[PDB]
Amino acid sequence: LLRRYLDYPVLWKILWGLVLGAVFGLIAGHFGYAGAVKTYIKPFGDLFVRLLKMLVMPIVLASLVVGAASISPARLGRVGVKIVVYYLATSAMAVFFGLIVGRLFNVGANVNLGSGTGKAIEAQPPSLVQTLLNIVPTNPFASLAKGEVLPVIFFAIILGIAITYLMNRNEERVRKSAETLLRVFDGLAEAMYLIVGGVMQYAPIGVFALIAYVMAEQGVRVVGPLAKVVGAVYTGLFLQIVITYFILLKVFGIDPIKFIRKAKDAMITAFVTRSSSGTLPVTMRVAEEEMGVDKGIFSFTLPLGATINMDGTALYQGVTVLFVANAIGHPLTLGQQLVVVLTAVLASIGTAGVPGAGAIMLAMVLQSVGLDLTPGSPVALAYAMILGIDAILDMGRTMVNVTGDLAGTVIVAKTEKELDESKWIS
Amino acid sequence: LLRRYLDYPVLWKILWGLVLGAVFGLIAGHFGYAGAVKTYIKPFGDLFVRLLKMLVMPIVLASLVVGAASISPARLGRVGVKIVVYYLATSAMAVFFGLIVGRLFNVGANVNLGSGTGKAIEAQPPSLVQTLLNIVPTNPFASLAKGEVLPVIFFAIILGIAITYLMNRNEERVRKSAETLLRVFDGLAEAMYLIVGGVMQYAPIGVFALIAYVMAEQGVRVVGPLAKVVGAVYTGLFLQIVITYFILLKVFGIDPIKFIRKAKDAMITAFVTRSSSGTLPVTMRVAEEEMGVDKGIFSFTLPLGATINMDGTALYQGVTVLFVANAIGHPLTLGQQLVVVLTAVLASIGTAGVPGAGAIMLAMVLQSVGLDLTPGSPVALAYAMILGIDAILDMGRTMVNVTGDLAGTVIVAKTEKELDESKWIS
Amino acid sequence: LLRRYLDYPVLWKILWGLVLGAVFGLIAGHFGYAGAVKTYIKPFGDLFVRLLKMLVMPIVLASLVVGAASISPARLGRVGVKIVVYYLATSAMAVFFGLIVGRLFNVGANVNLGSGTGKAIEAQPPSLVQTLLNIVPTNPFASLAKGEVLPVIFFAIILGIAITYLMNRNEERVRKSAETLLRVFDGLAEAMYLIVGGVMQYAPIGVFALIAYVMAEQGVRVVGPLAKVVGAVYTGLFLQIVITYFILLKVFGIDPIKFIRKAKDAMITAFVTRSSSGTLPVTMRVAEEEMGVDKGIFSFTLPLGATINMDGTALYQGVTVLFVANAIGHPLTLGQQLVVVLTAVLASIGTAGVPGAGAIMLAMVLQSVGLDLTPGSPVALAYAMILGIDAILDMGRTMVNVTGDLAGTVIVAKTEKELDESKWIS
Ligand SMILES: N[C@@H](CC(=O)O)C(=O)O
Ligand SMILES: N[C@@H](CC(=O)O)C(=O)O
Ligand SMILES: N[C@@H](CC(=O)O)C(=O)O
Repeated sequence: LLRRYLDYPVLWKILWGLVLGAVFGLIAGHFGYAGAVKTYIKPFGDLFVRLLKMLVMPIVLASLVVGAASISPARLGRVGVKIVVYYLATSAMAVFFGLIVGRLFNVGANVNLGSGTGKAIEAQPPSLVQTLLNIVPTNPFASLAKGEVLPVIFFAIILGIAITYLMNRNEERVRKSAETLLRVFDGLAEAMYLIVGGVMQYAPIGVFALIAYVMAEQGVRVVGPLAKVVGAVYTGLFLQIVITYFILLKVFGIDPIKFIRKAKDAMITAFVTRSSSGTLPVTMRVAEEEMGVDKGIFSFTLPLGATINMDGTALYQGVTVLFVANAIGHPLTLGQQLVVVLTAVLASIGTAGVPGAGAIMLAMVLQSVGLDLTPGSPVALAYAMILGIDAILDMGRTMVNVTGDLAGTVIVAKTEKELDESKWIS
Repeated sequence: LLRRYLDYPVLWKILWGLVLGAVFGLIAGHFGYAGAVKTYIKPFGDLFVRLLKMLVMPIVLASLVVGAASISPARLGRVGVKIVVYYLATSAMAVFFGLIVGRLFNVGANVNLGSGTGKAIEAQPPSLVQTLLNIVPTNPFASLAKGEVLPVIFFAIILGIAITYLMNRNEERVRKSAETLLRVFDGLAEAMYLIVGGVMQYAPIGVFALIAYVMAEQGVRVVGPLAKVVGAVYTGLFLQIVITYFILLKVFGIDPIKFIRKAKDAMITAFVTRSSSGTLPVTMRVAEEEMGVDKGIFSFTLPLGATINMDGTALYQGVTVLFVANAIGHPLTLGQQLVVVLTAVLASIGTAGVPGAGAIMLAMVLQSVGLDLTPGSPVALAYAMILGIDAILDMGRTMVNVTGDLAGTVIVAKTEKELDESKWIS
Repeated sequence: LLRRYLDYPVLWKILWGLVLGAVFGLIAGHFGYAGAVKTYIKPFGDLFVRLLKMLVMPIVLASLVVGAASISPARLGRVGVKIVVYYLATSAMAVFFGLIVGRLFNVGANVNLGSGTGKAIEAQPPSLVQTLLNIVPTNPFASLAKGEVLPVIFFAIILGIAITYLMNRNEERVRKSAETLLRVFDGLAEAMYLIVGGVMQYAPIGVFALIAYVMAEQGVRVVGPLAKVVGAVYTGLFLQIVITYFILLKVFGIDPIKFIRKAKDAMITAFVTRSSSGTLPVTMRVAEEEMGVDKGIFSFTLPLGATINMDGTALYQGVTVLFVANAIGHPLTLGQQLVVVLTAVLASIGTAGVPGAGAIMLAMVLQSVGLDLTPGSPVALAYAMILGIDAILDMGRTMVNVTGDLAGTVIVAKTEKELDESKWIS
């Protein structure tokens, strides 16, 4: 029905598309025409993923500039520290919980890939200082072109601070220019939120392609030892939520039951669309209208958290590294655990908020702890067997990412007295 | 003389330079000093081409944004469909006319390059779905840097739609920011039109370099079987015009004689400067002041048409592919004809409006239908033989491109009743 | 202490850090802690260098636009000619002075690298016309991303001219758009000046880390034949200043003593921070508040001069080429001198204003005059010992670059009557 497709609620409609995609993938696996749906329908999902990749650099740049320029630098610094310490602490806690649930379920135990006794002693080159110096961009236009996210974030936040210093100057010729630049970037961020609204109204037909192709191709590829991985990552994410976010929220004052009951309208959308930087309008309109946090707190943290605060992806990498280490016969140790918790943070933070980017950055952590990536080694086979259920793991780790984003912004607000205390009373 | 060069009319001057360049190239070929003019004068033409390549990406981005944001989304959609269907239909018709004139003039009859009976069976991998999914940019700043055009066009048109949806919003801090971003891109597009006016003022001394070097270097290279090529491409372009544009215009109501009579002041400039995206000010100032269409049409269609709607380049590729195939001993068939008509459209649409870009993109269509591109095969020899008179073919296909752009915008206006009917009556 | 560090004067602090860096580098070389300071402290200097590279493309683009858009093209043309002629003349004079001081000190005479009698005859391929046609960018966004400066300069200056032509228009729809674009770029350039002024608050610890690492690593590497090079480059720079800038300034009317006295507050900062494009706020404020030149000059000539006018770097290259030629047995002659003076100008102009870039662009002048750059030739050893002491030469050539910039803008003002004749009396 023309014009009626758009009229269904983008939340329920996209969930309806996701719950139909599984049925259609199963009926295709019954027909056994996986090639037909890989050639016909899969391009829809790939176009949707390209659409959601188009809106990761401009949004992060413009929105970070606007957020960091709409705050007084004192309040901006306070919120920045109180949000960055939280992001790093919860990222490390998520990686540790991932390692815990890995040791508990013993993922990848009887795959028998059997890597030879060759190059195995080199295990810990953590290049901390270099991957931290790579934050400041050498040339911001380059770091925008090539696609690096964290350098663009740093440059945007320093430009925002510069602008918020400029609008207090004395020359009326230099105030009305910073004002105009800030209004330019604000118009850009708002146009990008409208574009994401459009892409999200399109997203049901894209999810019905992505998940249907994933099913029809892996309709029988979820029976082997990958069952333990997919039942370990979800248990790790649930434990992450109910043991970290609950503790934090309940300690700081907000009731976590209400937190989930209010955030579900964005948790579900992030779950279905499996993309952090593609659900910023929904999470911001559920932080403002429902969670009740003023513009100063949720116009900077949530634009930031949706690109660096990645707890789900961090736990996914933490369990997957241990899986691939257990598959070829090298279980990690205490030192390897304390180096992988250090490198998974810096490998998930630098990840863009686009689908399928949690497996790409898995290279920068497999190459980190000893392992190689050449297609000749069995680690290539394990990497492919992970990239298989990449989709079913992303569709949960993105939800946990967005939930952690909302928990962090709500906690930073509760530590700034700017909450909408009326909502949490009834 | 000082300050007199500029005051001379840019239309007559750009033709005076082209009519002097032929004579000077011929006298140089007489003197046999083609090396002297290739080392001394050619840098002028190369500077001119570099300028006209500088003025292709900013213009397309800014002007597409402004055109797509200065129109209501309903009228924008109507005109967009009515212009895209036209562009595709006329591109396919131009490619078919090129194939016809090729099959009747028998281009590439006896060159005797003699390709072996080797790799020839792989002849039709048309990657339609992938080259159509390559429209949505993965990272628009990247697609701006690397030089891709069609992704920038898509991103600019979606940003224009977002902006024209913003200026109707109620939050006053958003309307006044969308207005500021739109005026930024409008100032950019207008500065670019002024820069193109300056480049056109410079263009006579650049044409007297380009065409003079081409003459002095190919003063005798227009005698062999390339005579049939240059006499088939011009006949194909003339047939294209007088059989497609005449039919369309006379059916829709406008008299085509008057169309050419009013458009010649841009047809000639396109013919000489051999660059679509370098004559946008001239074609827009001949569509507004003379053709008589309001901004809603010549501010979007002509900025779009002069970058994707390329009938001359499409016909040139359609005849050149058949030439190359007939030269080494493999004349195309009905299926190869129906695959080359499909791939020439997508190989000319993605071409930038800069000189000498109709031979560059000839790779994406020679590599498409069977042929290879390695310098070891005779296909490299045929490719160089074409790139020889590439200039004399471009100087016509650009004119046909711009004429088709004007015909299309006039027709889309004639369906929208936006014509200035006063110019027609007399 | 806390916040007292910032309030400490930036010039005296940036000098005190550099004076303490030598002492700490020497006390480290005493303990033999070169590795410790290379692993711990050096990242601070590398972060400072990356910060000063972040602010070289946006500053040059925005500031060149706002400089060449606030000047009427009538005055802008005169100023541009009078400034580019000066820049090229003093660049060639600096290269000649470098060659003179080289021939009188005989740098690199007893290193005994001893390059064999192999490839030596190819010595003068000066590609003047091509490296001059490389000024106009092929795609300005590409020239911004990849990092080429001069194309960005040309594009920014032509956009500035287009904007200052648009502002004098009739349609109120385009005048406002041009003014808004101009104020956007003005806000951007001013935000960048604020960002730089922030970096210079952090610059003392960075220029302490840099010089401390350089000391502790080359604390004994300044005893060999590199002493003659480090004592020839400084004598060349002093000769440059006192024999070109003094004579020009005294000819045109200003007293050079007063010029040095009023410019030392930026000469010292450039000497320390060893970066031209990183001291634009200081040099512009000392040209305005102390030198006394209106926004017609010090807003365009200085943003250009501090990016293209590099006399110190040119003399550094002119002496280093002769050094590496005398080292491996190939002393230059009159023709080699008159080609190296031609190519060092175009190798210094294309050098970005970031630390350690003269050493990089030294490749584009060694490859020009005969020499190669493969790691197999002895040039991989000679070139290595020059780059070894890059700091103690760059920290002087940057000072001379900025001093020449100030001399040039002051002379262009004194030839335009805009000079503040009040400061030069007492
Ligand atoms: N879904 C992840 C990205 C990915 O794993 O592809 C995110 O939150 O950005
Ligand atoms: N002149 C063609 C391009 C080319 O063939 O170089 C155009 O219309 O854009
Ligand atoms: N010192 C030079 C740059 C360099 O050679 O590193 C300048 O002032 O721009």
